[PDB]
Amino acid sequence: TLLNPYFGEFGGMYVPQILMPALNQLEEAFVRAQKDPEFQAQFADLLKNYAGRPTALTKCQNITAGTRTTLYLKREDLLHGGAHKTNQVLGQALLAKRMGKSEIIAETGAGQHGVASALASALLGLKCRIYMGAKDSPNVFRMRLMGAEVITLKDACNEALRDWSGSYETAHYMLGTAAGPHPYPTIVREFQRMIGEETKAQILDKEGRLPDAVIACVGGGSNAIGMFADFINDTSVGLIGVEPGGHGIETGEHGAPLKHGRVGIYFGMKAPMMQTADGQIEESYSISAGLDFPSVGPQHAYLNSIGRADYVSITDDEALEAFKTLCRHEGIIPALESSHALAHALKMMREQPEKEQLLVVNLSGRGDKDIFTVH
Amino acid sequence: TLLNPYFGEFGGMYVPQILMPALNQLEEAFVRAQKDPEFQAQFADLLKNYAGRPTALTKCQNITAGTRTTLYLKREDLLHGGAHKTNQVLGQALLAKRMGKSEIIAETGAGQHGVASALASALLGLKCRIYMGAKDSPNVFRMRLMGAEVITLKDACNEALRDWSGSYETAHYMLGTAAGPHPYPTIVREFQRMIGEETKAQILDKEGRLPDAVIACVGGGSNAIGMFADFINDTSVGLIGVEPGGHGIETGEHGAPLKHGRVGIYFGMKAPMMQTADGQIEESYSISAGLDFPSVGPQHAYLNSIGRADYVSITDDEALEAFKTLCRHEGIIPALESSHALAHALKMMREQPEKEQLLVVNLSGRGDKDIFTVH
Amino acid sequence: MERYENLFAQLNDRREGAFVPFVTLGDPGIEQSLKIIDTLIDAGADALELGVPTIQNANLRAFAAGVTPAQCFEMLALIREKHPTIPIGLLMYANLVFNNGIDAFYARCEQVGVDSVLVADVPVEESAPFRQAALRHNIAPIFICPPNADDDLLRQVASYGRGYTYLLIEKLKEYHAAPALQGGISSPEQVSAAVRAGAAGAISGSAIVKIIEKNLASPMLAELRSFVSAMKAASRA
Amino acid sequence: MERYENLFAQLNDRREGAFVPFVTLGDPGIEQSLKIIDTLIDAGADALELGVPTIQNANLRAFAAGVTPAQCFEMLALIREKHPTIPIGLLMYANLVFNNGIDAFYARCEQVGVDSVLVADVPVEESAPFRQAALRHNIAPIFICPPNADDDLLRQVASYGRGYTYLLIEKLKEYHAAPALQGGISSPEQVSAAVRAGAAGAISGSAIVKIIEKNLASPMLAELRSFVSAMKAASRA
Ligand SMILES: *Cc1c(COP(=O)(O)O)cnc(C)c1O
Ligand SMILES: *Cc1c(COP(=O)(O)O)cnc(C)c1O
Ligand code: NA
Ligand code: NA
Repeated sequence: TLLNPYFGEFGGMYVPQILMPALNQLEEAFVRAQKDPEFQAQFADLLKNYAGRPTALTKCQNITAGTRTTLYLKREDLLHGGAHKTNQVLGQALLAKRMGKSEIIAETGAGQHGVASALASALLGLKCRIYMGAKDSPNVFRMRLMGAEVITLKDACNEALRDWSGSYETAHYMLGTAAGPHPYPTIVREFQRMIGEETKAQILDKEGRLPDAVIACVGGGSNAIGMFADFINDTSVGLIGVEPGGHGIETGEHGAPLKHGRVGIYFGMKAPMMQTADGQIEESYSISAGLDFPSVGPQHAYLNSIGRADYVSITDDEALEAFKTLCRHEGIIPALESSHALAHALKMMREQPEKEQLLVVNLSGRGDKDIFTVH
Repeated sequence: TLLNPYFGEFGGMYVPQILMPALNQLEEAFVRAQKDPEFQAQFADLLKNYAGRPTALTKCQNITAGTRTTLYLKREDLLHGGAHKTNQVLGQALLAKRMGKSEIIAETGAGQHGVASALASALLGLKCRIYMGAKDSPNVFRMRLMGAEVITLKDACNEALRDWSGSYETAHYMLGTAAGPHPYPTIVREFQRMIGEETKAQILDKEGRLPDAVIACVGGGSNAIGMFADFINDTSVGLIGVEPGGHGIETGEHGAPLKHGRVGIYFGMKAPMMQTADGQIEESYSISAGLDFPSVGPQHAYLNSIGRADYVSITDDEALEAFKTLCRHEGIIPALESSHALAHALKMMREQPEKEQLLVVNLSGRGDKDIFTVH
Repeated sequence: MERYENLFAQLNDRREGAFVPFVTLGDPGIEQSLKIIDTLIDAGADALELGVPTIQNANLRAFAAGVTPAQCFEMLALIREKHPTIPIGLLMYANLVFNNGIDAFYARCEQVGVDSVLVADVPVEESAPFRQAALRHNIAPIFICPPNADDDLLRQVASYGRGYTYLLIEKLKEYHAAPALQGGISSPEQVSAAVRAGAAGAISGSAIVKIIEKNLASPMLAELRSFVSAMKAASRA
Repeated sequence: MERYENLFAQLNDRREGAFVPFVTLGDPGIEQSLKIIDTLIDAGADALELGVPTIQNANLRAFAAGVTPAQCFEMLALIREKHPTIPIGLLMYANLVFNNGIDAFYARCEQVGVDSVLVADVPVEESAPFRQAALRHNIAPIFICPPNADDDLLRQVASYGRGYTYLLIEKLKEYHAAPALQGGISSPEQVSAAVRAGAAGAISGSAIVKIIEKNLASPMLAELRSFVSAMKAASRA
């Protein structure tokens, strides 16, 4: 391969031989695009005039009141689609095109991805077929409406992989997060790296100083790593990832394999996972289905291994509260998934009010979708 | 008064004497703020880092394919709240503050405004009470959640006016559109004028030439006039307003008083209205409740009188189609209200494909709210 | 217009205040209202305050009684037919008087026997068209003078007004404003309270409308008889 | 490992191809599977292809039969207990063999009597750990050789592989790759088709699994008896 399919001991390409050529072709197509000023130009242009980039950096001044910590917010919810997802999905599509693809393959549980793919497909004109199980509504319609072809997850991931296996010549696979087999993990990060880059330049302007720490929820790690990336080299600023603790780690009904899983081999990669005592892959509970990935990004497992990044957790109630709080004090409705992250920042300041800290959480999306449930 | 409460023969301050001092105070507070570089600074700043401004100008390239007309789109849906409303609501709030107000009064039918007010109230910390009737859901919760105090329209407008009448000393009234009595019509335009200003600069960049025409739907005229304003002096570019034709003008079940109403006196203003043969105010049908205002902006009635602006109409089916079309060809879901406007542009090009025209419609909002119905 | 003048004449020659009871036209329905007014009148009422479709419920009530803007002018004539002296006031909103021409309306008013008209939504700052058209057809344009009043507002209502002022009492007099009429009167105490206060009389708004809705199923009149009688007696001196 | 060698010896001394039928371990449940294999074996089967929990339904079936990774190794030993010669192949996924140590797994394999193991998700590019650990414990690491094969891929599977190649036939031989075994075989025609094609034999995947699910309520064996018998006869020569 051209790139390093491994982040420490996490990563690899654990997929049937049949899919290796597909993957090899993809890394070649990516390494090429990566250096093409044109590809960049379009992607950048598309991000700009269609998606909405750059995203604003709102500075919360009400919730922090009473404490000595300033909370900045990265408005990934002010982006077309209302979620960071509709970001890398474009670059992948552009990639699919550069490769000569005429169709897109994807899957989803809630539909958040099924939409991004659909919306990205429609604009770029690509035949897109999404895979959904029983969790299958407002998006099924949303997806179909957008031309998409609606057809657990680990299972839904197989069907997808199966399909692609025999068709990759024309159809391309759109991984939903920064997980899966190489070079996906590396691809989705690059197509989500502007988030941190913008965050850096922005904060540098508003406070001529880098943040103390940057919090970001983690379902697969795509949004998290998107924010982290450009700050890795900046040792001063800390990186905090937040996994869904569900009803509580000590209850077993949670979703934080990164810190309570156990490295295994599935999803074409080698990283921490939610599995039984003898190797059976399991689920990951959380109020926000947008965070039900029973695994995590290999670069996240590695970043935490060398202690470069700290990963904490947050239960349902914690997020549910941080959710209502944002509404009432900032007039912003965050995604139950995004809450988790913001919910940790609150605790961070609440526990040490006299503590002077300038942190910024990543708001990966709006909460309009979780309004029904949170209700 | 300091300003001109009249646009030709349309306008005025037809409200009980009791409310005159309130109005007089408001115009004074506005004329003052208008020239305060600070007030501007904040408003601008708030618009920027909180709401999302500037809004992108997406250039549709798929729907126009097959014809000689380029369709540009003003992404008012990429704004916090997913509608142009969450724009003037801020400046009004800032105004309320500058005046010393601690509470906000408002009303709504669907809730679109009730939210903007709520969201604007919360951020600026103002006690807000919205008035709703029976049409009263996802927003009632959305509103309450945001601290708002949930309590027809012409009727709902009275209750509101009644309240304010005896309390204006502390509470301020937040008109929902560019209608009502002076200086509201003039106020809401100024707090919605950046839309066109941005549109001008943007198009001037993308095509170093002003648009041929600018389409915008009209429920009250706030979004329309927001887009029109900065182009009025530009005689070359045409201004097209689109009122909801409902089931069809010839059916009586429509909502276009501007061109099929009859000047009357209500809502504290003198302009076209939906009334019976002997003066009784009526309703205005349309699939999009966000366009059920039985009247219109006096400056719109005047602009059309001197023939400066052209106003057309569009039925439900027309919008319903222009709706699904945007989804499938641009991956964008527009508001059923915004459809109407875009639905006219389509017809404009469909009828004369060989016709070379560069027009831009105003997308006042996302369609996520109308997804249930359109379904 | 001169009707009010007359009323404030004999009323003074008796050192007593005026008691004008308000009510919605054709509220209960039509024949009942035509009666309520009859009673209100012989009950003691000096003037009249008829509104065209609590007060809210009054409208809702009337409405559900098929009361078109034409059905009232019928009553207005009928009423005037039996009572040529009692002054009649009309409460309206711009659109109604604006609907089919401003003058046409006022002209129709002089035709039925209306004396004064007050447009609830027409401030002194936008009454010109209504003022002139009213004067032209010999109709007293009544303007409301609220609490948050001014000096200029006080001067405007005293100059533009006529028939009577809808309520200071010293300045309104100093300015020469038509006999001010105070209008939260529900008890005889307030009636005499105003008279002594300086007001040429008082008006009982919804106050009487209630008595009509608290007996909707019991054609009430006796209650109006007394209620008014009382109120009236309180004005005497 | 040497078990396969032996099989491909007597098999050649009879100028006949090998017929390895695949099936899910403890599919129907446990005792039934322990039987199906018994039959498959005496029916004619030369080798064996046992997968650990159409094929999908096979898993779903077994699962609902309480078949833990420990319950199979029990069967693997039992089976081997009665059949010391027939080679046994295992179909697994990285995580399972990785779970409780890679070596530990392979070591347990040599302990039960397994001959070859193929990890469906372990490409030649990430098999080192699995390859060595397999060889170390005398286990033939079977690698799949698909259609979109290469020259290097052909060279890699011929060098790293052992026991037999999971299927060109000329290059695989030129490279010295363990006897290639072709595996879409459902009719005796394809069986003999492969033999003649150059393949040392064929494998009937789900092909046989169906016969097991199309009689789920009728303990079927007779169908497997014949189905296999046929398939086998087709390989003879
Ligand atoms: C999809 C989604 C996530 C989960 O994404 P990662 O791949 O874990 O970054 C988090 N927040 C929102 C709003 C999402 O839509
Ligand atoms: C509220 C709304 C409108 C109607 O607003 P005007 O005052 O008529 O501009 C139109 N489109 C959207 C998306 C709206 O939210
Ligand atoms: Na996860
Ligand atoms: Na309208």
